[PDB]
Amino acid sequence: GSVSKWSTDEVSEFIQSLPGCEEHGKVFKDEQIDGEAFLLMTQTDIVKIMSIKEGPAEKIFNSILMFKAAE
Amino acid sequence: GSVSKWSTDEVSEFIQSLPGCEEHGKVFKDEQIDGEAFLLMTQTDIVKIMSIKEGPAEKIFNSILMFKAAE
Amino acid sequence: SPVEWTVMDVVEYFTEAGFPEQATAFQEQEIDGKSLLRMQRTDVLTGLSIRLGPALKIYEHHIKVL
Amino acid sequence: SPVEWTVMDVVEYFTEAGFPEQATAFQEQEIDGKSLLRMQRTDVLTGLSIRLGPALKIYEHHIKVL
Repeated sequence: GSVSKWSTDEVSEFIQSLPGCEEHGKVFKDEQIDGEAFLLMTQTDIVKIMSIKEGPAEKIFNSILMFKAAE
Repeated sequence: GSVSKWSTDEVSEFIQSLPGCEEHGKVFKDEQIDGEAFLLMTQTDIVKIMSIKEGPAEKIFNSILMFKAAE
Repeated sequence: SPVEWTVMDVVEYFTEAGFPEQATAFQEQEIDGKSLLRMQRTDVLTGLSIRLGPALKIYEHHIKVL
Repeated sequence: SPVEWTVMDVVEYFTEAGFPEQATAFQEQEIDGKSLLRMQRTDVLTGLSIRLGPALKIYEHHIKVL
């Protein structure tokens, strides 16, 4: 069930399940980052644009990389 | 919110959210793998004991490693 | 070609493409086709007052390939 | 020391530890304390007819440290 079809809520809920990322789902939801948009993001986007610390940003981007490899 | 306190259902639902692992949450639930037990597993356990293919097993174990590093 | 588009052409393109709320950003800043196509990724993501999800798609699936 | 435990001692230990359903496996195979403590991880996970979650905890948090 490819991430490209995930809703914004699914992306947010996934991020909240990562350790130390519970506080960060809300910004993804408010920015309307659905699965299609999620796959376009980089770690720099998460740190510099979304103002998320490097540690959680790395966990999110590592998930993005895994999701992209599965497309 | 540490994975060590996750229920069996939470572990199963997390696994189902990984790409290509939708079919594999059920065995984790039936084996009563809660968060505490999840952190004790290796990729060999997933491949050899649970009979899950290497690809999905690697995605699950990579999650276990991230969860353990956060404890 | 899109380099010849007027501001109204840019607004129409993004409305037709399913970004009607974001299209107003191009109207507000009077961004014509030539300026649109030169926009850098960071300009689209942070300089239009639009949500990041739409902005990512606008850049990667439209500006980059027009 | 646990190497001296009887089968009934093993069953009691795992009942008290919150593994009453799994304790029956040690009764069924007549596993005393000496045999319990020698059990290898794969033996616990695949040779007792118990669920994997409990089995992992039984090995890592009990057998390994008793």
